[PDB]
Amino acid sequence: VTNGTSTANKIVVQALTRPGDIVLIDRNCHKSHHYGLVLAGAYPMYLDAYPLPQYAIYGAVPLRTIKQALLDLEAAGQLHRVRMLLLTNCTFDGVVYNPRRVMEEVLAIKPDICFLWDEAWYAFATAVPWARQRTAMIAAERLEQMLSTAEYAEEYRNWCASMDGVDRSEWVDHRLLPDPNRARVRVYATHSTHKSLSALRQASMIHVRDQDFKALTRDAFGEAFLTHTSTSPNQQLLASLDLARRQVDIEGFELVRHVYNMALVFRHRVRKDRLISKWFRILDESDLVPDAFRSSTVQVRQGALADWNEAWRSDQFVLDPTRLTLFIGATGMNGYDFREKILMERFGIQINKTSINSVLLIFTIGVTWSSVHYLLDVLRRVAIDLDRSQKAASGADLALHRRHVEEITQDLPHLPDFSEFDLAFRPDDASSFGDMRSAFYAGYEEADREYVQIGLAGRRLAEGKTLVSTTFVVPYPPGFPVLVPGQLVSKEIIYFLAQLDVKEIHGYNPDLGLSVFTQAALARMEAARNAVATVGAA
Amino acid sequence: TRLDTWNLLDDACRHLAEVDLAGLDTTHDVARAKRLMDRIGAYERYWLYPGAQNLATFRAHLDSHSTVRLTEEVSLAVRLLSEYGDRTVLLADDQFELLVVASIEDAITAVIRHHDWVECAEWIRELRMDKAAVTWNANQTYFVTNGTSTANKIVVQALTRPGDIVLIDRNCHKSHHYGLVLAGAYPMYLDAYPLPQYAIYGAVPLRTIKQALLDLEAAGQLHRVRMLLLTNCTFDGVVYNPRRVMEEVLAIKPDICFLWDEAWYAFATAVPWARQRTAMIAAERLEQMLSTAEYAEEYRNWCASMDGVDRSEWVDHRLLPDPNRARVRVYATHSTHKSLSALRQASMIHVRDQDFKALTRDAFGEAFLTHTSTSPNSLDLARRQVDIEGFELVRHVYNMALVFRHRVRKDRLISKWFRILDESDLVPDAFRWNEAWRSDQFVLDPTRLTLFIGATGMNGYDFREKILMERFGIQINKTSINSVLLIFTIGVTWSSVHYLLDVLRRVAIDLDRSQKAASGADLALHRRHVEEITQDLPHLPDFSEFDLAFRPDDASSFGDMRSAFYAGYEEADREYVQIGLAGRRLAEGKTLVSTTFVVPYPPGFPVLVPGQLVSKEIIYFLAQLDVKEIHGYNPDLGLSVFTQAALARMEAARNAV
Amino acid sequence: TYFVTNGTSTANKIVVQALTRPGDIVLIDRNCHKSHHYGLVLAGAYPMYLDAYPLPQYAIYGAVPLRTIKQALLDLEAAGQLHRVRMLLLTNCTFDGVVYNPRRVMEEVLAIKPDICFLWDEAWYAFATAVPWARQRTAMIAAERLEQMLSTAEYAEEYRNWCASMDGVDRSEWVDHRLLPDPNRARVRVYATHSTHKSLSALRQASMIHVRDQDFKALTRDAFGEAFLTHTSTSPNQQLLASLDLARRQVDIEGFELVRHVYNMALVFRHRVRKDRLISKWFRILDESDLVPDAFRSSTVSSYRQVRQGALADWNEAWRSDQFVLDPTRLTLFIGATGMNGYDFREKILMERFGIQINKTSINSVLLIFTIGVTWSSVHYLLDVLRRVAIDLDRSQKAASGADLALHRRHVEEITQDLPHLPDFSEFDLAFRPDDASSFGDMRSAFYAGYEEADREYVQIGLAGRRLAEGKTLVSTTFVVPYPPGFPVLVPGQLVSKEIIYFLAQLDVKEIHGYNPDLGLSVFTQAALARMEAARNAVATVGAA
Repeated sequence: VTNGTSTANKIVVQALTRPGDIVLIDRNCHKSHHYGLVLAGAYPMYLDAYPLPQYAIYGAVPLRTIKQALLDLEAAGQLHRVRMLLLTNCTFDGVVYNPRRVMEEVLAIKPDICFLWDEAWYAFATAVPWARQRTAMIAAERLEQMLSTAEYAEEYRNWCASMDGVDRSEWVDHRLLPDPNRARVRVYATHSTHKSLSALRQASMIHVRDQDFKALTRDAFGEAFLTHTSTSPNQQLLASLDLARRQVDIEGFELVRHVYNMALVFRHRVRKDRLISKWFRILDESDLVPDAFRSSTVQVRQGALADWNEAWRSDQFVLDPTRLTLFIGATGMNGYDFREKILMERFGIQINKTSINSVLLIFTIGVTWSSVHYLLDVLRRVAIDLDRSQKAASGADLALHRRHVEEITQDLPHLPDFSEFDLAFRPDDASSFGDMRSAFYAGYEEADREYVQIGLAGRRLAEGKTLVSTTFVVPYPPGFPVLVPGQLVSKEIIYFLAQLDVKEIHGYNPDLGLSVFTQAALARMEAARNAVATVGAA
Repeated sequence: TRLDTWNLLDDACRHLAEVDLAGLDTTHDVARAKRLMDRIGAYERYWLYPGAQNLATFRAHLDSHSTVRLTEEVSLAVRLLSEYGDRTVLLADDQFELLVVASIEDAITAVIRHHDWVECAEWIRELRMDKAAVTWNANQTYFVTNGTSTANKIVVQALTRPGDIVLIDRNCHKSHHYGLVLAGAYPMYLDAYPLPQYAIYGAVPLRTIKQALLDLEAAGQLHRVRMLLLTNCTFDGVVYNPRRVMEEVLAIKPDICFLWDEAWYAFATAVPWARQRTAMIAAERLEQMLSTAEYAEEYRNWCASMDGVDRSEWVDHRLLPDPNRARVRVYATHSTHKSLSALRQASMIHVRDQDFKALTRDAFGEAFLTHTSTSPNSLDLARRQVDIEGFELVRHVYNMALVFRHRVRKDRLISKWFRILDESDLVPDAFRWNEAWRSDQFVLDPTRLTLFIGATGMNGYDFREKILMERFGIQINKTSINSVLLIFTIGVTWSSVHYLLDVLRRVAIDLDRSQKAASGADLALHRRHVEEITQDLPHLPDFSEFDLAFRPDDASSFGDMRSAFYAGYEEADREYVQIGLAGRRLAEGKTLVSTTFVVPYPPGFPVLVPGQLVSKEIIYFLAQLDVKEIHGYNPDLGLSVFTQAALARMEAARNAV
Repeated sequence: TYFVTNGTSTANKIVVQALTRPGDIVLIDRNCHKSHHYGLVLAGAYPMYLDAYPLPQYAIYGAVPLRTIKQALLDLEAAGQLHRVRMLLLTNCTFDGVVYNPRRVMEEVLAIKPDICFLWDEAWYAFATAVPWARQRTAMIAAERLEQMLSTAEYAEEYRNWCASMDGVDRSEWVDHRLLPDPNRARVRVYATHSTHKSLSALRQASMIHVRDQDFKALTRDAFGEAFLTHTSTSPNQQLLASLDLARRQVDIEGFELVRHVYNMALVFRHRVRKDRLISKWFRILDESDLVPDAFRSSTVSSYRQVRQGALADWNEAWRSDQFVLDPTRLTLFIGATGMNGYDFREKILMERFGIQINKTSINSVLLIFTIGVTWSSVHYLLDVLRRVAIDLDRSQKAASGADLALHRRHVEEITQDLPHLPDFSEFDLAFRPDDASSFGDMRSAFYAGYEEADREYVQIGLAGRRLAEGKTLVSTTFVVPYPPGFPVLVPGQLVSKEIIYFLAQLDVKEIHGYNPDLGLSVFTQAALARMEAARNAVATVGAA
């Protein structure tokens, strides 16, 4: 695909989904994903990541949640609709999903679902040993091999005997194995081939591993590929290019490996340097993955080959070695300020994300031993000056410093979990998926929209006149849509929104208000939906 | 997993307390919690902290709603199980704690001490740039981008010129033999002392070097000799003492150049005694030594006795270099640590040469052009080395190699059938701590460990393939008739060491069980298997003289290896003879001469070289060698040997002048 | 195709060792990069040096005319030595930017020597994938077209009629005829070694040895693999490198966009440097009318009256049929009108490293190499530099009225109107020619014999002329590689003919490779040459006694 990664997602989504399907999409995923779901009419069921309040960031979505949501739709009898599980193989923070488990257990419930993995962030997995396993195409290969073996058929027989007499509603409490006969591995993935940012930022690939592609989806996939990218004489790229055993890049193997050994050297120095480690720390699976999701329990940098391998094989969540979250909370300085002033000169490492008390270091092919040594120099200078100003501290300066540390460490604000869709837009009132497309288009009716000040919105909730957002809201710090068309603005989301002083939030403006539905418009839309749900059923 | 069901029960009890404080119907969360305890209790009896008694007490608490009690107790229990487990080393019963269990051996999953007990052993317990160039040296450096073969070729071309004789270790690296082919120098092959017990070569004893120099002296070809080429820290791991060899050799030829291939001695830096052994430190000490007037007096005192004996008898004396004529022109090469990467780009050429500038600088810069791109040379090669030094991987793997051999010795199970050959075995007595590494010719590098396996009765290829099917990282790269060579490298990790120790323990267990099962003749057969490889082996084949077609003079042993190599390209002049026919053809009295190098998978050492006569011992060795991955020999087409017509032609042609 | 991790000269050494053994003659374009000559020292083959057609008005060397190659083969054929000839090493897309027509070169060479191997250094011809008609002049496409042609029956009939046309012509006169390779004997054994795009960048990493060899699987597979491991490593993953990547390596699709962008930037630069009248007043970009003598092309601009602008592709037949054409991404810029020397201009006026390059500075010209980093910004920057130079030259012309017109005329005439001779290859000394009639040299023996510190002596360049007139002939012991030519003007054992000493005497640069004005030109002592000639005579006797 000669266009940016979001075009590959558009292609596969349009090739697999039809309007009125349910797509289980993680809410943390970038706004471009949700906009694509608005297109094609798909109804998203939002899956909510486990929170990390102490960093005010989100992790992955536990497989527990994915199973529970699928089972919940199964109890509603709606499950037949479910056509996709859109996840991101590597989270922006770095949390790497273990795909083989996320697909075994999901295919236990829905034997014919399609998986889409956005792997744009998991770029260097081919350098890191034991990382390629957690990709979508290697997970799909291993799962397809497993499903073919007779030994697996015996394992599944014994597993069914183990679950025999367990109520299907209780499947969330037990691991699941995908029935070999019904389970159909239909995995997809998308990434960027080292695309140049700002200019010619078009590099992308669609990796397809789909047993039914040739029968059910070849035509739709080709048509979507032409629709998204304009038809041209050079149509070879869409149909029959099949470059699975092509585009060998031995030099690119040496470049990804140079960048991985660069990340290793940085991560080692930042820990062993006695100045830096006094104030700085790099977060680890012990810090960024709650231990409920890591069966393995009690040096990784030195050696660690064949001991820490198990964590990659069996854990739910691990850190990508190149997505280094630098904790700065002990510096008593907020991430936005630290990035803005200390790191203003910038360098090959992107440092493109800033949480309240941490900054995310993203190594890229533009790295060298001099970018590593520059960043380490910067860190060491900050450490030296913090030591100086700590030694100069009076008791009042000690109170100042310690509270500057406390305010970014102890009482951090609650992370707004997804509120359920408004009734006017849930097609089935028993289930939490929503007609987010119709809420998107219904939001442009300038007579149905209304503006309410954030301060007013809490009062309105107390009054009982429910608030429903007409539009996406995508604040910069989390970098994903906290609100979507037709989502109820629950009290916690109002309280979260109220703290942000950035006027420039996407989809919202504090000088103007929340773009919410008028009450009469909501009543009318609810009545219309109930009329449709009547005429459509009797 | 146990910890996963315990975390699910912790969740269930937390939500039980949530609902109870909310006042909704807890019967759903009560039912979930009861099912969770029922599932957990099927196996929780096999652990210590949250034993079946604590399950029973949580159940008792559960029957009464008691939500507050269990949303604290269960979460505290799971926090302890996560953070500590049974510490809150675990024993079993048919700092310490004792899992008293009637159902012994079910609780192998608990982790352990403790009717054959064979099954228990299997499950558990019985099993298992100015900043970067300041340190290593300051005198000289010359980074080579194509690896250590290329550094060898660069230095060879810089020094040796066509018509020069070089003394070269018979089993040095193939790149050396090819460098001599390329330069057109005549090798005189110094032959290393054998270990017939093990079918490995050790090293060239200094007496052989002095003998070759004095043979050249009698011949009158000594002036021709140009350089001495020896592989310090040979693949077997025997280590040359450079100071003694350089000191004695400079007595006979005060202007010979030394090239030390140290590419296998990567861990000299790791340990200080090894650092003394390095060629550069010996060159420094020798150069300082020669300046001192105290040494001038020592030399005068030595010469005042040595003028009573002839030069031909110097082989038995301890010689000393004449400080008025000795010129220390020593060189060295050191491969850097590269893991895969398809480059092997890094290399080094150290140079401590008093006359380099005057004579070899021009030809050294040209050798660089011929084999390398001079203009880029090399900061990249050096900057990462200081970071690897910052890691201290060499010190780490040296430490874990010592711990490995300690465990292999101390442990009674492994020691029964395995051992690590030491200086007592690999260094014959005739050549035999901080001072000892200074005081004798040969020592062993601790990181290149020969595992003796003779008690197993399996040859090294069979052992490697049968046992070490998967080697996480031990870099085993050689197999002998009764031993295998473990090359510790920066890559190897602690879990690779523990994997290898586990495999050794398991093989010891299998051999122990087989010994118990075996009786009479079958047991005798195992004894025979150990006896046949260990007790008797054919002696390593001696290097045979270069053919008279190639020896520039018939008195001396050096030969025109270049002409033999390139003359072997004429297909009409050299047939291929199968080695089973070779012995019969030799019995017919036809000569046999090899046209090609014969280099097996074990790096470097060529069995045959161009123009060397085939001899019965070499035929036997070639037949016996297990591995068939050999360069320059074809297992089915046979051995490429010169025609008698070609040999007669070249003999007659060289006879003229 | 095989991926060599260690640059282009490594690939050349690999193929030379795979194909040549000591004492084989190789025909080699003399002006090729010095690293090619050291490879022939190492391989022990004898070079027969082919000398390019001179362009003295630019002090540039062109390609080797194909008639030179036919004559050089038929010289050895008359000597009876031709059996030795093993290779024809030529550099496609020579640094100056002249581009060979490999198809015709192979056809006519295989007419004379039906089993020769060809090596093409294509490291300069990187952007031929962009240019719409340049691909056909790559060695690996010319070899495909030639192998197809050699297969057809129609070609067998054409050759029958061609040999009937030549019937009764002496083999010595085939230099004057257009030949065709006998489809029964000629065998396409072409090799090409091109640098990677990463290597094109100043850091040099990686290369590819393209192979189109009929007799690889039989005659050369083993030697090729052996030499591959000899020149890289004998370690795991070298074998993986030894694996082919011909139907693989489609990742260049992203690469193709970049090479086409670079080509479009080159076209834009050429059109804006020709149209813009400030720049065009002084600056010019040499074309096939300037850098290729008319004798080597049939396309003549003036002869066809219905002329076209030529920015557009109205000259597609030149690529197909001419001997020599210019790579459009290697643009020579003529600064003769300005009056500044090329080195002075490059070093002072621009110092442009943002995109493009000036690897070579000619006496009156500077070569512009469009690399993969060029962007619209880079070409507009370079054009702005040219424009400012033109404006200040116009200013100096206005001021030039007051007695400085003669200084401007003097500078211009001195650099462009007046030119020095370009020294063509002399001949090897008798001491180092194995056959006294032929011209190929035992250059390896001269290279090693040159290290005998008792056989070398130094002579000052001021004395060399009188030494030569005295009959005390001069023979160089080493390479000499002056910076401006960029190739060895002397090699071990080459006679320093009067024109070559006259060339060296002009150079101000003291740091020339292989030579030092403060010591002298290293030459063989007379007694050493006499001894070497006597040794050669002894060899020529015992080889026939």
